[PDB]
Amino acid sequence: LVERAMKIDHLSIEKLLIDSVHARAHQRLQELKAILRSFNIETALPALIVPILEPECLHIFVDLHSGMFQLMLYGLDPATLEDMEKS
Amino acid sequence: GSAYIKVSIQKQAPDIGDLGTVNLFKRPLPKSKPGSPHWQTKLEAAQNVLLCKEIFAQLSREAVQIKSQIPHIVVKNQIISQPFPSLQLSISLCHSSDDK
Repeated sequence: LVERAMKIDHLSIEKLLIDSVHARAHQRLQELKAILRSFNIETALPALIVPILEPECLHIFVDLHSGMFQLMLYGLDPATLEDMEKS
Repeated sequence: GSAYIKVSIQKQAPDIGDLGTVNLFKRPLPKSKPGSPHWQTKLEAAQNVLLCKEIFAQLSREAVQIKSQIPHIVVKNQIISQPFPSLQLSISLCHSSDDK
């Protein structure tokens, strides 16, 4: 957690930015995982992962440049998950 | 200088740095022993590297692009992306001029 991969400056401007946004995105992902676990999951390196069944589907990631973290469940029903995204 | 375009579909990679992009042996390429104007070779190489600069500048415009159904991280010279959790991305480029 010591400014992961960008603790030292003087490498590149973008480095500190990506470091900060990645740390904060992981923080928000862990926060989401917290409420998910309190209801009744795991995570990964880029973003979090949440299952829907008990066997693959329902992957959710984060926008490294802005809010409104996107998500895409392999399958059908387009232009409808966008409402979930907004919510 | 000189440039090189290369794509690698590996497994995955974190935000780390190692012996990745082309080393001191920058872009091994044809010696071009057949007789041709050397100045013209330098000129076409410059045209090529400017084309690489332009295509990379265009490709960089992806963070402000449509961020839907394809989340992806992007930094200088690295555009590593995960369309499916099987393949890899981040076509790269180098400058084969800093080697006496």
